[PDB]
Amino acid sequence: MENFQKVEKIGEGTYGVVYKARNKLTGEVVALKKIVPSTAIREISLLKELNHPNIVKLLDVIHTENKLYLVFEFLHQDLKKFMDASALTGIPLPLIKSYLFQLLQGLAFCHSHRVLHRDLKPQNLLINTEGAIKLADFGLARAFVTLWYRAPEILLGCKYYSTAVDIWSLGCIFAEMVTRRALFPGDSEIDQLFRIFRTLGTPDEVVWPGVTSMPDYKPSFPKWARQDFSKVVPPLDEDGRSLLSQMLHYDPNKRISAKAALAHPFFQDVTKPVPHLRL
Ligand SMILES: CC(C)c1cc(-c2cc(N3C[C@H](O)[C@@H](O)C3)ccc2O)nc(N)n1
Repeated sequence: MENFQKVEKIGEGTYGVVYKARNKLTGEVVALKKIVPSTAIREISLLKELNHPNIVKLLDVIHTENKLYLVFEFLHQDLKKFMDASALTGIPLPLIKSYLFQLLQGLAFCHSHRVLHRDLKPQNLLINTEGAIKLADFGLARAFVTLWYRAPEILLGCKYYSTAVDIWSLGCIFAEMVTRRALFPGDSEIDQLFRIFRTLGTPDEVVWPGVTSMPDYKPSFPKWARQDFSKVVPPLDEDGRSLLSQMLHYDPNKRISAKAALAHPFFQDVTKPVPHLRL
């Protein structure tokens, strides 16, 4: 640890405080993460091999007296700040398409390695000036406040959810980049659920087999009618609405996978434009 010097507080975290720091020896700039069980130790220790260009690289792990530290590669900005910095004009679709494309590449990689992020949000999606976007905090959930990106199966008490939960979160985020407003802004677990129901229609056995046998499912749930999808993410084109719709399928097994998503017609004319940041 005494191989670092804190440049400045960058942001609080789910499990700890995050710091920008310079490796007193290599002078390199890194993102320090201050977080114990050996399982967690092994668990996060495995992540180090989980390398991909769209996954924020985990440089090292430093466990000292209960004090666990995670060294990560540093990027200058998250997607929440980027979205706010552009709220008035909104992100140019080409960039939205490229970002969603790269994120699907990163999810495809983790998922194949039987890994899930479990908690995707604008805050754990970092960007650089080059036009690339990466996934941060992958694998941390299994090792150990917003519900806006939480998949419905999770909210329904299912304790054995699949990689599909990440896809749902990404779909939610995709909608958010297009509308400049969060798709399902819940302020409680049930409120989160009712907002999903209000937009996608209260699920039943027809669109989601086994849905009613689920843990927190209640027959007393109000019955909201599904809303024509074109009122949800306008003016996203039909290819986009098509892809988004499959990412938001109720039935986790039906919900489109990252790999399949990477071949949707929506990405046919995808590119890699550079955004404009002000560091
Ligand atoms: C826009 C602002 C939020 C930000 C975040 C980061 C930044 C953020 C993270 N995090 C910490 C969380 O656990 C994970 O969800 C993302 C990691 C490295 C960073 O450089 N770097 C810069 N320059 N600016």
